[PDB]
Amino acid sequence: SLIENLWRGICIISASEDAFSAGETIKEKLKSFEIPVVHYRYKDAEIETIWKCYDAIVFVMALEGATRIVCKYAKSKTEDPAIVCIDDKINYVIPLLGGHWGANDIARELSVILNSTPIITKLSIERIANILIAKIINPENIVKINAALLRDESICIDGIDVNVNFPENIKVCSYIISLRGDKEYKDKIVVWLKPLKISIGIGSKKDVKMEEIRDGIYKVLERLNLKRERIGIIASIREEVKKIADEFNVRFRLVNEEEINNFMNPCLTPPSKTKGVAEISALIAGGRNSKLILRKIAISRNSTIAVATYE
Amino acid sequence: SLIENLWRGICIISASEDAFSAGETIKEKLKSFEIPVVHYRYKDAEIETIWKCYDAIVFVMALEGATRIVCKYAKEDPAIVCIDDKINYVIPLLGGHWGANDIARELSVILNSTPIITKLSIERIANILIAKIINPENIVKINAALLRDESICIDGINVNFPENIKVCSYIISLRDKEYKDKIVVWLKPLKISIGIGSKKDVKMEEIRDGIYKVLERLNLKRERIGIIASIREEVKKIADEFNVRFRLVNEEEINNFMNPCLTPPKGVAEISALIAGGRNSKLILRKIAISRNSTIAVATYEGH
Repeated sequence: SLIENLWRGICIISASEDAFSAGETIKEKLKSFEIPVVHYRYKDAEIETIWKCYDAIVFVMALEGATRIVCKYAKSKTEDPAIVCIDDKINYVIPLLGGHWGANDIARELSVILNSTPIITKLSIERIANILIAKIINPENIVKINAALLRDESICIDGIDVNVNFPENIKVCSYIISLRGDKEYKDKIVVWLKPLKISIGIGSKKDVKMEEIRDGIYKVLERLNLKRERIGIIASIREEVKKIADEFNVRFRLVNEEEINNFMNPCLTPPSKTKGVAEISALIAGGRNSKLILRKIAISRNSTIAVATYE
Repeated sequence: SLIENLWRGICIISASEDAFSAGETIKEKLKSFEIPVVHYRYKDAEIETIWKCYDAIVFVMALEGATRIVCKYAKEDPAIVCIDDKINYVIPLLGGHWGANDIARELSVILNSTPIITKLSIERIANILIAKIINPENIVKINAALLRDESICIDGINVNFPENIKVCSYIISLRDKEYKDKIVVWLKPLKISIGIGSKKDVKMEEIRDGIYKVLERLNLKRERIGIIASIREEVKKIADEFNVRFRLVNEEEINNFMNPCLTPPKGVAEISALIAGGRNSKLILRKIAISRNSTIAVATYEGH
């Protein structure tokens, strides 16, 4: 479900007291389905930065105020988060932005999770790249491929090696999105994607629960549609997790506190008002320019997991 | 109802074909209730001007389109509502304050649709009372009061006005009198210019009641009629019955006349009322049918 594919998570922003309480309810229900989720009071919210760090935003407030905020920031049809508005009784789920790339499905799925009513009234290469966890290497053909994506034309994605569930035009053509290195397509228009490897960060209590951690890593590969081979590094503050890295036959990075205490990235999950090791290990192990791919998820009370790019 | 009190009418603006088809269906329903209504295509629409000319705007399109538009223009704003091209929902987008919620509810009844629900200005109350504000230095504070939802008095008036309005520390006066320790905005009630569009064989009778039905609608009695105007000289017989001045308007005057708030294509009722209303007349009641032979419109009487 599209809602589980929101790997950098959903940000809920409320602006009153009733809203705040709706937003907590919505938040607890998302956690249930392992959807990464952060709730901000609008007082604490830097929307400008939130807009670039989550895959979706739920405003819990009167529609009128949500549109105000949306209009300040809606700039990129190809890159904006999907936006929905939910009243403070959770009567409705109204998509406000991104009906072209998935908001209507998010609204529908969200209203199932919440037992609410959805009020309904395509893709880019950027979004397909993010989904495939890949880097665009010749963006000079991005303009053309987007135009065709809208027209729901037949595009081909070459050199996939998982099964991924794309709309029907995508055939797995005049337009090729290719992850293959060693093929060439006469008479086609091609965007080459470089598949990126991933850096997995583990946060653990001193009593490393190996099995938990190992199943969590598999859960994460299933979630992201990835083979073992895509892992470039595993990272933790607990040396024991190195044993986990050996099983996967990948490098391990032991991350120390000076390193954690001295690290900043605007996208990080904030501390529970009610630390931060998974996300931060992942990012530091990922290298310079590493970007968060999967916002911290629980495996259980002593274990968290997060994924960033391995640069 | 609220929607019967949008005297300047409702502008329906659609962007696509199936949308337009929908706009026509809503248009015809609003005609049934004597709600002045005009339908423009997004291409034809000069939203800028429309925005100053109508009491509400109904966008028939996806929410995402309406809000894009609404965001360009939201600057004395019309109630805005968004209706999907199947008329499943009526969604207020703007004016949630000045009544956009009741409009959507009442619009959704009329249209068997479902309304999606999620204070005054002095300017607004003057328009309601068809009256002019004479001491605009007290606009700012009386508005901030209105917004603080304080109770405000209106003196020299019945009109359906929230519960705060008592007919206080704040006074709106239509008397001529004085108020010590009160904050006061004075209103001078205007008289009206009534314009009649008629076919050559004036059907007198249907013209007579249209005027009465207009006076109810505006919460006025005759004393408020400054003048009646038509291109048909026989309407003068009706002006005498009210004992008010008649103004016979000729076709040159009609051809010379321009005003951006006119109902689009002829146009006799509105143009007559404005012409007879005087320099700077403003439209109050947008053109309404009485039959296919007869129409009426109302503007402010700025004459002697």
